[PDB]
Amino acid sequence: KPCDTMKVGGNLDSKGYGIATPKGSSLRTPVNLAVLKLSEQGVLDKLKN
Amino acid sequence: ANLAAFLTVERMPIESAEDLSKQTEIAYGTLDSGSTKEFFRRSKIAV
Repeated sequence: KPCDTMKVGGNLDSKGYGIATPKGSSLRTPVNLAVLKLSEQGVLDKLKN
Repeated sequence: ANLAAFLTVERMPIESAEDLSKQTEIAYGTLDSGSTKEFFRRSKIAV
């Protein structure tokens, strides 16, 4: 609300949001695998909806 | 003045695939099995 704005036209580009960690972080591999697990189990679609 | 506007404008709701892509009130599809469906499944064109 107040529902007074609108998206017009197609997207100007195509890209993605990612979970970021410091270069060389110990968390890089587990968090990359978790995002793929959350992707494959449908969690990311449910959360956007 | 308004009659002139009517005639001048008349002298010069989907018109394209871009139109279909930008909206959702009008549904659109293809043959469930065909080269048309494959054209879309593999198109690298944004629209």
